[PDB]
Amino acid sequence: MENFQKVEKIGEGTYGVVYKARNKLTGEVVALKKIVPSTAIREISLLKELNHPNIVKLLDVIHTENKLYLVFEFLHQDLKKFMDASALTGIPLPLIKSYLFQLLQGLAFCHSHRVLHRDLKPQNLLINTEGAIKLADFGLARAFGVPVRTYTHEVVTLWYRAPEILLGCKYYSTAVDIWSLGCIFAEMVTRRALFPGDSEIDQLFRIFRTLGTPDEVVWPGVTSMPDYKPSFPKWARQDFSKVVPPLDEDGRSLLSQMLHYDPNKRISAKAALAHPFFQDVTKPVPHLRL
Ligand SMILES: Cc1nc(C)c(-c2ccnc(Nc3ccc(C(F)(F)F)cc3)n2)s1
Repeated sequence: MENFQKVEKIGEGTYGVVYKARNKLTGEVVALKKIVPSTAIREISLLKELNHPNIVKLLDVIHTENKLYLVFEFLHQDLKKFMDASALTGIPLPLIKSYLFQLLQGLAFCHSHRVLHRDLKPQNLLINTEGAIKLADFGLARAFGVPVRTYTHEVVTLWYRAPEILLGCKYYSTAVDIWSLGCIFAEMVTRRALFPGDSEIDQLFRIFRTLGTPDEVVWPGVTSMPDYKPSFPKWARQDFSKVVPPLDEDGRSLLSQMLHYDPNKRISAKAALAHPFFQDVTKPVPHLRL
């Protein structure tokens, strides 16, 4: 670990704090994540081989005196920040479509290898000036865990949590990542969080008010779910046209499929790549201020 020279507190994730570091030898710039059971070690170590242009490369893993340091390739900005920096004008559709396409690409890769992110969010998507967007902290949720809180003396964000997780499902699948990406997608379009809940019940109810209270009709087995309460208010489904304006019909169609209540009905990353919405997909360059 004495091989790096901390440069600045780049972040403060749920696993631990993140610093920008300079490998004293190669001089390469990396993102140093200081965070353990051997199980985790095998887990976060298998990730070292999961490489993809849209996945933030996990350079190395340093476990010294029960201190877990994760070294990732460095990117100068996350989407949350770019999104805030594009607040007045918003991100150009072409760029939105390119980012989702690449993210769907990263997801398809991870999912084909049976790896889930489990906690996608704007702060976990990093961009470079090349017009590239990558998934950060991938597979780090299973490798460890994810409580309502943490040591960072901070609050978790459930804004992007799929309903099956909120309803008590313990064996959720890759479909939770698609739900999360759907929320981010809607957020890139509206420049406003889709379901900014402040508690699990508020989170679930904001979803309910927009997509309608799920029942056995649209979600077979939903009432069997652990945290399902026959007493949930019965909300009507609000037309999607009112959810993500002014996204066009192709996008609203893709989004609605990424937000299906039934995980099994929810569109897969691989299948989303063949959606008409990306028929005219390109790769524009963003304008970043570093
Ligand atoms: C949480 C994170 N986990 C990883 C692996 C992260 C990472 C890896 C490489 N680069 C970056 N860059 C970055 C750049 C700017 C910001 C901020 F805070 F200004 F928005 C936040 C993050 N972050 S952030």
